[PDB]
Amino acid sequence: AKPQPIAAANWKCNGTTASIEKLVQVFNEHTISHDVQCVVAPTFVHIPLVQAKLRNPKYVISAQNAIAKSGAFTGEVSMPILKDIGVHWVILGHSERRTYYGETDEIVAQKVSEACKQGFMVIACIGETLQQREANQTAKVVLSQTSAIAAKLTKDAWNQVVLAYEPVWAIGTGKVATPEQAQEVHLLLRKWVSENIGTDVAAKLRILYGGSVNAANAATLYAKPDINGFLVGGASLKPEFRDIIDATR
Amino acid sequence: AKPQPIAAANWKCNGTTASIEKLVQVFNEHTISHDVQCVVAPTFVHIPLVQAKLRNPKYVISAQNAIAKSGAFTGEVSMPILKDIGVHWVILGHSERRTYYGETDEIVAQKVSEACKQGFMVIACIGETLQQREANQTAKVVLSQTSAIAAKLTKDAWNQVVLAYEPVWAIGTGKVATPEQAQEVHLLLRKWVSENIGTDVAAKLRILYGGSVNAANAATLYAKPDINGFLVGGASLKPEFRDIIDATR
Ligand SMILES: *CC(=O)COP(=O)(O)O
Ligand SMILES: *CC(=O)COP(=O)(O)O
Repeated sequence: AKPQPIAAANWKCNGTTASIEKLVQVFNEHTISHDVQCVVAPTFVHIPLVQAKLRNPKYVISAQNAIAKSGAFTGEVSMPILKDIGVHWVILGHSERRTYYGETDEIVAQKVSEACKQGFMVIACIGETLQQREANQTAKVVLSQTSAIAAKLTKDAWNQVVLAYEPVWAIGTGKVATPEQAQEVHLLLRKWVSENIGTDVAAKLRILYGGSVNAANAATLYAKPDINGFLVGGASLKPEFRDIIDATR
Repeated sequence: AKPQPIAAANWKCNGTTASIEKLVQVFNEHTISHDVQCVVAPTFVHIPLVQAKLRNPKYVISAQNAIAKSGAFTGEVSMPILKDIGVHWVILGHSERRTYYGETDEIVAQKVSEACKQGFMVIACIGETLQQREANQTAKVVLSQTSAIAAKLTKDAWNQVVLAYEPVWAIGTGKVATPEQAQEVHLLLRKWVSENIGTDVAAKLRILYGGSVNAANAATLYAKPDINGFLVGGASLKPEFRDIIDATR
């Protein structure tokens, strides 16, 4: 049987106090009656507002990024700082960060390791580019990204790890991976985890799909045996995030 | 006569809710009786706490960094987002950001321009490295950084601009620039602004010194004719920030 599903909202760099208050009320009023971990990741400056207004018992609050240690890092937010204000989830290795803000496989793996050490639940993002997929390098790429992370983790740290398979070509492009495309990658990821980390770890591991998930395509994606939920960008800013949660029933 | 001084606290990536509540109480209880703009720049996640607790009428709250536009920028905080939550000051071009997070002269100038367009007061950071100073390139460097910013600004936008001369070698090193060293650079900066932007702009422009400022060295720095206050790192996390404010009397 599948482990507990996750429906995660990456709001990215979006929102006003008014829009967030309205959307959070929508999320609060949506009564969820199955076992699912909902996650909302607002911008750093919006974290306290969401903490103050979000009351739905199925939800936790996540950061969109973090650095490992406090200190002389102007503009950045550290893991101890998040922990202190009551945020113990974090998204790491998200694609535009990897691509434009210099987060290499090594850097992402290090961040994931430090977050686990500091008691975070981590949504670690992996995924191939359009060119990588065309060159039939999808498996090589996601396994390389996963193994980099794994190399810095103890077996027991995996209880805190959630993988998000998010092909770069599906992010905000209106071109969702098909259920067959997504399942194929989830299956190979779980096999690798089973063989390299443990059969027990593999059985409990949530592997989420991300990239153009919406209310209409979510259920058929979730029907696949190795998809454990979603990392949602655009649609998570809208009332249809309710439908995506319910698609994990 | 000197324009209104500024005493600005860059807390960098530091603080807990408990430490911030204590330090803000210290700042609140310190009664300031001269004309000065105090500025506190906490981490993004701490902005609402500081907004809720800081009451000293001489203070405004600043962001430590921002990007210009909202959108698909995981982990980042935009200028419209800050404006909406009531933050209309921002520090830009701070040294570790220039050096490690890829913020070139062009990128910093663009950020400053967008912040001004969005109605921000901007503390724009400039300054030479140790090697640059040894090679007698200080003037060339700070003028190049300043001119890059100036090229993207209308004359009227300068009413929103505060320059912070912050030599890289003086940041957190316990090696403050001497009053003579700082004044020499402030004088040449103001001359450039006078000649290139306008005599009126130059007279009103706040040029702050940053780099190992503390309670003991602040007054003698402020005594120099072209120093208009301070951008303070380490000492701004301590009760002695009160003394630094009072050193602008
Ligand atoms: C995971 C992610 O970045 C999704 O973005 P979307 O707008 O394609 O859902
Ligand atoms: C401006 C700045 O980064 C100062 O740091 P400090 O700890 O040297 O004051």
